Parts: sequence; C-alpha cells; structure tokens
Amino acid sequence: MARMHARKRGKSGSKRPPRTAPPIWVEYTVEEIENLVVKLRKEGYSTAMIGTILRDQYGIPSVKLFKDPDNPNRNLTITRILEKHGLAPEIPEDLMFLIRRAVNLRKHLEQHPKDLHSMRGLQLIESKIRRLVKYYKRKGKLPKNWRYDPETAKLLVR
Amino acid sequence: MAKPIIPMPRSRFLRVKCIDCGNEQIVFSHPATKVRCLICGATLVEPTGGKGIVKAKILEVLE
Amino acid sequence: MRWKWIKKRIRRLKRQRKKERG
Amino acid sequence: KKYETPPHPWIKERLDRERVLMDKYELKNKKELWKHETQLKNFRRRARRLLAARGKQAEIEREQLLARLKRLGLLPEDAVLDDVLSLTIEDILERRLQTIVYKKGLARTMRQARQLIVHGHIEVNGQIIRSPSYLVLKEEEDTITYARTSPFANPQHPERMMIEKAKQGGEA
Amino acid sequence: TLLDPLANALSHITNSERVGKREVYIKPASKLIGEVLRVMQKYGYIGEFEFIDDGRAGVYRVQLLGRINKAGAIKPRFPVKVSEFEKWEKRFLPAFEFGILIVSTSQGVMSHKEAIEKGIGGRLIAYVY
Amino acid sequence: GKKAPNGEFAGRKLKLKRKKFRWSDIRYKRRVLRLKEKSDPLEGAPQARGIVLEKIAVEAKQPNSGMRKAVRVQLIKNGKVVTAFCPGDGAIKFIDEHDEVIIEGIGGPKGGSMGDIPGIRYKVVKVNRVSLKELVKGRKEKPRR
RNA sequence: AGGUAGUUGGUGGGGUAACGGCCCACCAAGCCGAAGAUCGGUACGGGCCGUGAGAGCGGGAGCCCGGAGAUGGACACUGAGACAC
RNA sequence: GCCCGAGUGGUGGCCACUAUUAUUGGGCCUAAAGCGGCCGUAGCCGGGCCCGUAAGUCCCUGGCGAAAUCCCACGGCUCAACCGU
RNA sequence: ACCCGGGUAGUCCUGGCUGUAAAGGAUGCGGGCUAGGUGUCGGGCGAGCUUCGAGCUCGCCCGGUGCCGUAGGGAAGCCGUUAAG
RNA sequence: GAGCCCGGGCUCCGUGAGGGGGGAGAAGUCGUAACAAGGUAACCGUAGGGGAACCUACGGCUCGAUCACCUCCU
RNA sequence: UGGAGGUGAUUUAAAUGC
Repeated sequence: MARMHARKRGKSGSKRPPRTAPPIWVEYTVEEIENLVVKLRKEGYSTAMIGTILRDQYGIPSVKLFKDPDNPNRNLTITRILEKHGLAPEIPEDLMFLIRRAVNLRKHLEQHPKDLHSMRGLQLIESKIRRLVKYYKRKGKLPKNWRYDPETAKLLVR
Repeated sequence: MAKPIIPMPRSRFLRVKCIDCGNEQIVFSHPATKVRCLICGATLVEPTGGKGIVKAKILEVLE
Repeated sequence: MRWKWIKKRIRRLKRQRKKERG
Repeated sequence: KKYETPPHPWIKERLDRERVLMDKYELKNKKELWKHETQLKNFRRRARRLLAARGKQAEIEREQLLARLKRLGLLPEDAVLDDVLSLTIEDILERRLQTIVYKKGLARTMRQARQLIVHGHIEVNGQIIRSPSYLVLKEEEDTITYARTSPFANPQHPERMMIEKAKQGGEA
Repeated sequence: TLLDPLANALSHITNSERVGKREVYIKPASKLIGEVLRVMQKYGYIGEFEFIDDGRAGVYRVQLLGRINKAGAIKPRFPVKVSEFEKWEKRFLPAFEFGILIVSTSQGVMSHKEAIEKGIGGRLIAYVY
Repeated sequence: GKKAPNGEFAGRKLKLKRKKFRWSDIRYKRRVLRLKEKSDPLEGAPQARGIVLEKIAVEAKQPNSGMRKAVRVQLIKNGKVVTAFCPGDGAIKFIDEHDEVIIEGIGGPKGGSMGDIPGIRYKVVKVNRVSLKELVKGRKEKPRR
C-alpha cells in the first residue's frame, strides 16, 4: 500500500471505485464527453485536474469505464482523447510538472544560498526526473539523444 | 477499512438541484474543489476536509 | 583505558613519525 | 580396504559385544570380526540404496544382490531388500568355514576346528584349504569330507574318538 | 515492492494455518497462486476458495480444513532434472508419503507425485505438506 | 534475505564471497600462501639433522620449576639456530657436544611448545644416528665419539 | 588499475608444408580492461587419487594419456621425420 | 590389568569432526560482527492479463566423453588380494 | 586535581577546510503475513455538548509517536502489528 | 643469429652495529586509575597538559550513579 | 503495582597487601 520514500510515513490509503462498468444514472454520449475534455484543456487546466473537475461537476469517476468500448483497442481516457486531436503535450505531464517545479527551486537557492534543506530537495527532485526520463526514453516520449541537466531543464520550461 | 475483503470507497452520488436557477447537477458527495453551476456561476459546494461542505441550503436527492 | 591507548598510540606514532620525518 | 573401526574404539558397549562374540565363535583376532561387519555393511548399504532409487532403473541390480545372498545362504526364501538389512554380525559368522565344520559334526568343538583345516585335516570339494574365514555357500555345504587325511584313513585314529564324545553341531 | 507474490500468498497461508484462523484473504492474486491453489485443492490440502476479481486485484478467500503443515516456494527456483528429483525428494519433503513438491512442467503444473507418474520435470516453483 | 543473493545468474557473487571470507581462517590462509612452510625453519620437513653447538638448561613456566634438558643445535642446510627440548630423564649425558642430532617438532606445528616449556617448538630423537629412547634403556645400544 | 607500438585492423607482398602481423612495405587508429585486463606469486595438465553420509574440501605418487626438457644458453646438416639424452 | 597384535607408537601434512566458511547448512540489540544517513550507476531480484518465438527449462532420439581405477554379477588362481568375462 | 580566585585559544558571525563519535534503538533497507489492551499527537467520519470556535467528550478509521502483553523467538535480560516472529 | 662482455638503472637472496614491539617471569619502586557513587560516576570523539596510572575542556551517551525533590505510565 | 526523565546533591569515612 505504502511507500515511505524519503519518509518513514505510511502513504494515503485513497482508493478507487470498484465499479468496472459505468453508472447509467449518470448519462453522457461519446460526443458530449469529448467536448467537455476539449473545453477544459483549452482553459489551461491539466489532465489530472481535468479528470478532477469532470468528477466533481459532471459526475464521471474516470473516463476509461464510460468511454471504452468506442474503439476497444484499449481504454479511452483524457489524454488519449487529446492526442487524437493534437492537443497533447509531447512531454508527458508527469515529467513536465516535475521539471516545471524544479526550475523554481533553483532561483530560490540562487539568492539564498545557505540552505541545507532546500539544497537537499533539489537533489531529491532531479533524481525522480532522472528515473522518469530513463524509462521514457525506452518507451519513447523523449528521444534517446537527450540527457538531463540544469541548463537543459531551463530550456524546456522557456 | 476492507483492503483484503474488497476496498470500496465511502462514496455515493447525490442529485443536487440549484436554488438560484433550478439547474440539476450530479455531485460527488466529496467535493474536492469548488463545483460551479453551469447556468448561474454560483458555488454549490466548497472543498474542506472529507466531504465538501455544502454552502447554504441547496436541494438534495440522495442516490 | 581507550583514552590511554589513543594517546599512547598517538605519541608512539608522532615520536616515531618524528623519527621518520627525521 | 577391508576393515572398519567405529569413531571411538575404546567404547564399552561396542567392546562388550565383541568379547562375548570373541569366545562364542573363537576368533584369533578382532580384525576377523571386523571383516564380517564391514562385509555386512556393504550389502546393507547397497540393498538400501537400490530399493530407494526410481523403480525403472534396471532391476537387474536388485536381482543380482538377492541372488548372491541366496547362494551364500544368509537369505533363505524371502523377497524383500528389507530382510537383508535384518541380518546381523552373528549370521555372517554362522556362515564361515570354521562354524560350518563344527556344526556338521566333523569337529568336536570350534577350537579344535581351528587346528584341522590348517594342517589339512578338512577337505572341501577336491581342494584342501588354509583360511578358516572361507565363505561357505549353501551348495558348497554338502561337500565337506576326508580322503588322504589323519582323521579318516582308518578306524583307530583317536581323532575319531574326540569328535564322537561330544556329537553336537549348531550355531557357534 | 513485492516480488514472489505467490510466496507472499503461501507464506500467509501457512502463518494463517499456524494460528488456526478459519479462512484466509490474500490481497494480491494471480494465475501462479490461482493455479497452485488449484493443484493444492486437487490433492485436497485445502477446502474451497472463491476469488473475487476487483478492478484493483484478484483476491482469494480460502477455506482451511486443518491439513497443511508447511508449504513454501523455492528461492532461486532451481531447475531440477527427473533424475535429481530423488535428492530434492529427500531434502524438502517430510517423507515418501506426501509428494507435493509442486514443480512447473511441460505438461502443465503438477505436484511431485503427479509429476513422477507422467515422467517430466523442470524448475521448481513451490512445496506443500 | 538472509545473506545471499539467490537468483539464477548471481552465483559469481556467491563464488567470490566465500573466497573473500575463507581468508578469515588463519590456518587456511597460511597454508594457501605457505607461511607454515616458510617461517618455522625446516623448509617444511618431517625432521632435520644438526650439529650440537652446546648444551643449555632453561627454567620451567608459571605454576612450575624444573630443569628441562635442551640443546642448541644448528640445522645444517637450513643453517638456523634452534634451541630444543630433550626427552628422557638422564639423557643430557648421552649427547656429546658436536655429535649429529636429528630434530623434529612436538605437539602441533602451530608454534605451541607443550604447556611446561616456553619456547621449545621441537624434539630431539637422535645421538650419532641412534635415538634417545634407545639410550634410556641400557641394553639396546650405547654411544660413541 | 589502467595496459598495449607489430601493438588491433586494412591493402599488397614475402616466407613457410601451410593459414596467419608469422615477417615486411604502405595506410588506419584501433585492440584489451571493474563480467578484474595487465602485473606479481604459485603451479606441468588430464584419467584418477585421499578423505567425507552427501554436498564439499585437499591432492597430481606408481600406472595409463598428452605436452616440456636432456650441464645453462644458442645453432644447422643429414634424413619422411631431429634442431637430435 | 585393558587395548591391539607383526605390529604398535612419535613428529610432521591433509580431510573429517568444524553448519569454526554456512549450496545442503552459520550469524551480526547486549556474546565477533550494521556502513553515522542517503542517492542512484554496474549487478541481482520483479504485480496481473493475452498472443509469438522456444534462447534457458524439461522430454525423446542420435554423435561422443580411451583403457585402467570404483560398484555389481559370474568365472580363474587352494583362498582373497589380483586377474579374466 | 576534585573546591575557590584570575585567564588565552575557542565558544559568536562570514567564507573555506577537516569528516570523527556509546553519530544507539549498540537493532540496513523494501514488501506480505501473524491475539490484544491502553495513552498520546495530527487528519477523516457519526453524535451529544456549545462560549456556535471541532471549544468539551464517546467510537470507528488512517498516518505517526510510547508503554503493557497472547501465540512465537531468545541464552537470558528481553522482544513481541514501531519484531529481535 | 646464442653465449660472452661493458657502463648505468631497478629488484631479489646469504649475512650486520644498532633499533621496535609482543606473550611472559612475577620479591624490588612509585601511585590509586578502573571494578562498590572505587570515595571527583563511568565511558565516549576531539584538543592540550602531566613522570606514571591520568587530569582537564567541549560536545555526546548510559552500558549512570544513591536517597531526596518534581513530572509522566499499566 | 511495576517503568522514564529534569537537579540538589553527601564530604564527617585514609594507600597497600605475596
């Protein structure tokens, strides 16, 4: 359940709906759902938060269950709805949010350098990126010619 | 909980009927965020801990 | 004890290391 | 080699058994006892290992080790590799030349017997023998006798008298 | 993480056993465990099980008769020839009687005794007795 | 995990582990190098002849006092000074200075002089190629030169 | 703990019974290394052997099998064959 | 008086005992022994479900790992060692 | 020397080096499984109270932090859902 | 194309004044360090000083002290 | 009933013995 990583503390036990086919007391068409998604990605919100607002407002807990089957290759869900349109960021949001944050740290340290702890999370966030990079290369969202560095983090954000 | 005897969240669904426009919205008993009415611009619920605290009197049918 | 020994070892080392340095 | 001595040689319980055995069969040295223990050990060891393995391995191996024990006579008409392990150092010692000479009534007593075969006063088959160890088969039992001997070339050797006063065979 | 999910099933199942609960719950679930419980049931060691496949995971609720003493996976999971069986026979099992050294095989999965009757072998998976 | 990697391909780690940890047996290390064979003269051997430089008597150990009979002998090819413990009561007598004296060890080659004697690693068997236990008994042979 | 300069490879050639950097002319800059190379120690290698319930550990003796040597070190003839107890 | 017996004992070496080298089959709070803590490279180790290959893996056949030594049988030498089949 | 009266380095700040400890819980990390009780910290939930603020309390749950203790382990002390099972 | 030689460098074997330590011998001397709060608790890393055991400073730890005084916990 | 801290602490009691 847990993983105490850079911690000793058991992780949240947040858990999914054990629903495997979707509510029908809730009702939306493949067309209506697709609109809602596109509207929200147009705002500047991102896929986790897109799935969040749809849940809280339109009452759809996860997209996969509602959508698929409509092309049963795999489950149809937010960003796989986005890529077919061309609205997808070529960097996975995972890797993006990560790097995004990271560049902010550096600026703090820039002005403030006497910071143990703040220094120590720079080291703790990079090394999650590294990993997240490493595997993607092999999966293929990021070319094999790339390698990660703090000038090649300040170029991707700008 | 019931993690080895099938974990099911605490959740449910409830039909909320707006008091300012009569607009019928489906709402997750736990609002994580501010849910906005789609034909008033109002706030139905506000996100605090556990179950979103419902702002004032808004009608409710419990599913 | 280990006080003893540490300084004895240190003195041995120094004095001898003095004799090597010289 | 051809001997064994258990991990601890001076142990009382091991030594008692022997000395009682030593008079019983009238050995000359302990080594002799040992010969039969160590011989017994090998049959057991093998009998056991064969029964254990997968039943498809050429059964000939079993047959062969049951054949010899039958022929030698230790095993009578029993069919299990488990009876073999039910032998003891006494049974082997019953099978010797020495033992079998006293038994049939060719000798007064086993101590006497030790004299006879050495000087060639016991014939087996057509041959004489010098080694009282000699393993005597079942088929081989019927062919112990006198012919060119000091016990039987006449009927007035006191030798004949010495064997007659007793007349008792049996386990030695 | 986990690895050897089977093993973490089995090990519960036994420590489950040793207490003398009534039935078990194994949160991670699978073919390996599924299949193994299947073969286990086939020999009879266990009573009945239901797995419920939740969108999360398979879970096995298992009924405990009382039979099982000890049943464990193999660590590097060694390959074992059908000639070497007897060695691995004497070691792991408690005696000639029991015969569920559960191996994995060309034919499928079997115990030790069901393996020997066919005549086929391979890498070890787990044990049961 | 109780130490060891267990895994099909790992073995090499195993294979080096053992060997790494073997060298904590002094005895094993010592032989596999050959420190037993280099140090405590002999060049390893069962025994060694040597010329009796003199006769010396030394003291006994801690609960003890008694004059042990010891020789000083020089091994001839070894060319090393060895002080040595002589078996028997009278003995020191039958050994003339500058007779040949063959020498052995006594009671584990480890270094261990027997409990009484401090130093003495070794034993003497012989005076002019006839031994000491033969010279404790009067009849058997008696010494020359 | 870094080593390597006929050194790794390429082209063409010599020599040899013959392939081959074996040797050599020209061209290239490789080749090998922490899955431990290089260097240092020690040591003929194998069949076996000793021991040990087994797993294992130690060992290369007669004998057989294969290689190396003949006071140390180099060198050719003569012969199918030797660089020749 | 006990042992063993043409042997018996001394020194030395190796193996066993020694799960005191832990694969089988060891530990590591206080007995020896956790790195003061983290990161991630090399390595080892890996949730479920379907399909291909069959590299490992198992099964069968086939080429082959000299003789000797070993183990078992029978046969030979008075017996066995030893040798022959 | 313990006790008392003076006293430099240092103790403070900034930049750098140095890298040690009974740096302890003398207890490497990760996952799963295995009676319980109680106190406590923070988060959730159903109520009663209310000063209308989770302020005062009851119980289930999640994360952490102590103590006591069943089965088991341990040589024993002890450990025992914060394992040394 | 060997052995052979020559000049230098590097390494190894036989052997040497002198020099270091160990396990000891326990009848000389100095002291009381630790083990009892050892009579100033003890250890610990670091630094200085003392003939010695050792003392002191600073930080840590209890494998820490004996009541007393105060505080919590089944 | 058994466990953990925080600080008074007591100098009126002397070194050694194979």
